[PDB]
Amino acid sequence: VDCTMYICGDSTECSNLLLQYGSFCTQLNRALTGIAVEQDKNTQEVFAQVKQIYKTPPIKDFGGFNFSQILPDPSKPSKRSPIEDLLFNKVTKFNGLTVLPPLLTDEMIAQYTSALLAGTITSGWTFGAGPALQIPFPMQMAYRFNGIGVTQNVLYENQKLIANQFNSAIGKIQDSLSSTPSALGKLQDVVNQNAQALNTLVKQLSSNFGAISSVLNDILSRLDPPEAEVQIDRLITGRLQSLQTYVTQQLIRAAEIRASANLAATKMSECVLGQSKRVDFCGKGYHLMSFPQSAPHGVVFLHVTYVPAQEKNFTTA
Amino acid sequence: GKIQDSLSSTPSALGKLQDVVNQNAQALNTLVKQLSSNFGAISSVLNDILSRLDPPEAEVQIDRLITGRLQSLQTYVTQQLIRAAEIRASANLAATKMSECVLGQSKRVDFCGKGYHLMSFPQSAPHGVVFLHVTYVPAQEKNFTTAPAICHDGKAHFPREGVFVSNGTHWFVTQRNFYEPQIITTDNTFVSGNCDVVIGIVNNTVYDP
Amino acid sequence: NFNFNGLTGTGVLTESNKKFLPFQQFGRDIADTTDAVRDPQTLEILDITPCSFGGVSVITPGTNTSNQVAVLYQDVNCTEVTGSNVFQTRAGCLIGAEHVNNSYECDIPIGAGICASYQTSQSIIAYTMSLGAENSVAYSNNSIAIPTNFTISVTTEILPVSMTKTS
Ligand SMILES: *[C@@H]1O[C@H](CO)[C@@H](O[C@@H]2O[C@H](CO)[C@@H](O[C@@H]3O[C@H](CO)[C@@H](O)[C@H](O)[C@@H]3O)[C@H](O)[C@H]2NC(C)=O)[C@H](O)[C@H]1NC(C)=O
Ligand SMILES: *[C@@H]1O[C@H](CO)[C@@H](O[C@@H]2O[C@H](CO)[C@@H](O)[C@H](O)[C@H]2NC(C)=O)[C@H](O)[C@H]1NC(C)=O
Ligand SMILES: *[C@@H]1O[C@H](CO)[C@@H](O[C@@H]2O[C@H](CO)[C@@H](O)[C@H](O)[C@H]2NC(C)=O)[C@H](O)[C@H]1NC(C)=O
Ligand SMILES: *[C@@H]1O[C@H](CO)[C@@H](O[C@@H]2O[C@H](CO)[C@@H](O)[C@H](O)[C@H]2NC(C)=O)[C@H](O)[C@H]1NC(C)=O
Ligand SMILES: *[C@@H]1O[C@H](CO)[C@@H](O[C@@H]2O[C@H](CO)[C@@H](O)[C@H](O)[C@H]2NC(C)=O)[C@H](O)[C@H]1NC(C)=O
Ligand SMILES: *[C@@H]1O[C@H](CO)[C@@H](O[C@@H]2O[C@H](CO)[C@@H](O)[C@H](O)[C@H]2NC(C)=O)[C@H](O)[C@H]1NC(C)=O
Ligand SMILES: *[C@@H]1O[C@H](CO)[C@@H](O)[C@H](O)[C@H]1NC(C)=O
Ligand SMILES: *[C@@H]1O[C@H](CO)[C@@H](O)[C@H](O)[C@H]1NC(C)=O
Ligand SMILES: *[C@@H]1O[C@H](CO)[C@@H](O)[C@H](O)[C@H]1NC(C)=O
Repeated sequence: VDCTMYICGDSTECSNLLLQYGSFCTQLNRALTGIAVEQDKNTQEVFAQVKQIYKTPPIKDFGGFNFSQILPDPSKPSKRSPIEDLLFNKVTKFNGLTVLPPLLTDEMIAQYTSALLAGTITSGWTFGAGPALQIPFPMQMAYRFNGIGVTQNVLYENQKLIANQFNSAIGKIQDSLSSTPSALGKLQDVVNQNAQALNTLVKQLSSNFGAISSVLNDILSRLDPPEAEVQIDRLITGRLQSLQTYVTQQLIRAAEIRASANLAATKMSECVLGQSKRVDFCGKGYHLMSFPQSAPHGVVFLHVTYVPAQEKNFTTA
Repeated sequence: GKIQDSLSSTPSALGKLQDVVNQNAQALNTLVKQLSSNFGAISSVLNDILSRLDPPEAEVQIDRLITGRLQSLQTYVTQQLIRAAEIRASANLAATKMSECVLGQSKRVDFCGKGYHLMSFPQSAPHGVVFLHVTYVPAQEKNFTTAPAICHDGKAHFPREGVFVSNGTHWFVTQRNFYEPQIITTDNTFVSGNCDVVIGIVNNTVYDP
Repeated sequence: NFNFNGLTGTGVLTESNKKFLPFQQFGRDIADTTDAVRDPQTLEILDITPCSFGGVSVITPGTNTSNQVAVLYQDVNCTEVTGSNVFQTRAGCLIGAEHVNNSYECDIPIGAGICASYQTSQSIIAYTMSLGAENSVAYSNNSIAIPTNFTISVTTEILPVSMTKTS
């Protein structure tokens, strides 16, 4: 947000006064520029974890596992998966405000997401060291099972059940997100907070801050020029205070958003591109696998874990 | 040695720390330059406002300068507090990496870089820390035949170590990470369940060593 | 610079797709900014598009290589800014650079998937971001890739620890 436009509408009398405040305003522009730069870094740290773009093969020979609801749909304008369509469908001037696009867009995020999903499905943890290796899906599970202290024999005895349980859980999440949009509230809050911060500046702009008039053309025609200048300084201070408040809030929020982006980036590496032993890190249960989704200014993950079915009583020593 | 050559010819490689010192220098330069501002007042110079205007007016002009300077100082402090939170978070991560990759061997994924973690070495730096994180990366990804199990006597044999592989004539067990095959033997397998339990199971010889 | 029945602002005023009661005269945006007027004499609804603004982003080569500079004007069409080398990007109006249909890596970011760099007979070129090379990995459920031999790579990582102790 540029003071020249926000405060004066490019008019000369208040502009000359703004020039006297000087760097007092240009420091606001530097803070906001710095935040915008960090916002592209956050998106890249969270999604650009693939050094190459990996793709799901034409034939999904994955041992009975349905990844079709997480992988992108080739027929759409934007290559979003069925679950991404739900995430995007449900989560949503001459006042100095300029808003710039991200470098990394929903379509390009979706391309990184496709590589991340293809990676976890066909390479798993080998994606973490050099070019990814090719592993049969059931073999990938053998490694994922041995990695949690459960012998691979277990998955083979239950492979039909594991595939059915997996496929069901992903489908139930999609039904849940569709009927309960509030489920995605953690991201809806981000977009709402930034909209509110901007709405706050626009409404405060109309305030006189105790001055004779908040309208510049009016104060200049209403009062003899030397008094109008005083009333203009009162408006300038009030508007600069609104802008400094905005910038401070955006800087504090930038720290909070960066911390969330760092955690999200961590979860992708820990549960999607490898198999972490951190306790309850990506959810309760034994970690098995995880799949990222793109989202409007955020990331959504489906973290897949195991939970015991029945706790039977045995004698021990 | 290659890292040292890189840092020498490409100083921008250390930009993450150069930015810290630049930001603090800028914050101070910002206060000094704003100090000369009149903030719309008659004069930014104190001796001048006092000799220029009758004292009771000079006091008003002084309050205008005081408010403007206090606003510059509060802005500075706020920026330093927000940055202090960011720097502390970086310091906490750096401290974590030292413990995780230098004074122990962490299993965190890609935590100190891509590859298998082997070792790490800290370096001091002007208001920061630099680490050389040493990892392994596979040299050549060769294609082998595989199976989740092989069977013998009608029962399924699983590896107790690594993965079951084949060259087209015999079955071997390698490590999960590298192709260093052992002939499959009874002594290094787990047996449980019928051959038919495992999807993709191969009928083959398990050797007695 | 418009003035309709005493209400003012600066912008481009074109036919609106809004409807209104015979009663009403002006439309309003947040904090009562006018976003539509009806003409006082002509019974048409006119949409006020704020007059275009944005920053000016200059694409600079290393100066240790060349003096070839292109300029990106944010949030504006190449109908309002131009020059001979004029191309429209999603981020803004780009003048002095040429466009290429192929995708490549990203050295100098424009926005919305568009990023510039320098290529040869050198010029300033805007490219589609590739997001990296593709890896056409073959796949089957009965084969596995297992590596032979390994090498050591060392990552240099720089982290902030402290600031100047100012008071
Ligand atoms: C204010 O006065 C203007 C005159 O400058 C009025 O515009 C005039 O409106 C009449 C009635 O519609 C027009 O007569 C007819 O117009 C239609 C279409 O324009 C035409 O097909 C017919 O042959 C006939 O001429 C007249 O042309 C039009 N004049 C102009 C210059 O547009 C206007 O209606 C008045 N506004 C109000 C709110 O009273
Ligand atoms: C696995 O995915 C395939 C995709 O072809 C599913 O087939 C269709 O899935 C959609 C949505 O997942 C359903 O609306 C259709 O009824 C399915 N059948 C068709 C088009 O014939 C398949 O059902 C999935 N397998 C599962 C979930 O076990
Ligand atoms: C292990 O748990 C799974 C899921 O709770 C059971 O699999 C179900 O078996 C019932 C039999 O009544 C079938 O109707 C369902 O279709 C199965 N569900 C799935 C997802 O496969 C299984 O019975 C349990 N096994 C044991 C030994 O208790
Ligand atoms: C697969 O590896 C086995 C190793 O067990 C090979 O069998 C050996 O073949 C070599 C010569 O090629 C002989 O010297 C050994 O006596 C054989 N060992 C056994 C246990 O028979 C086998 O030839 C390899 N197959 C292929 C296609 O390379
Ligand atoms: C081993 O598997 C790799 C998987 O990356 C193969 O690489 C691809 O293989 C297909 C068909 O085998 C080729 O059409 C592609 O051009 C290969 N892609 C890349 C990026 O190399 C590799 O060819 C396989 N090696 C052997 C000897 O079969
Ligand atoms: C996955 O492995 C299975 C065996 O468990 C393969 O299934 C059969 O493979 C043989 C030889 O490869 C073929 O002659 C049969 O036609 C296959 N049957 C079916 C139903 O496909 C299967 O080919 C393997 N999948 C891939 C992609 O290699
Ligand atoms: C492998 O052994 C199993 C025993 O369960 C048998 O069912 C199957 O027919 C055998 N396969 C071959 C190729 O002999
Ligand atoms: C301006 O460029 C935009 C690109 O978003 C395009 O949609 C629009 O048609 C252009 N307008 C004109 C007048 O060229
Ligand atoms: C790029 O695509 C446009 C639109 O199809 C086409 O007119 C132009 O010839 C293409 N340029 C190159 C270098 O392929």
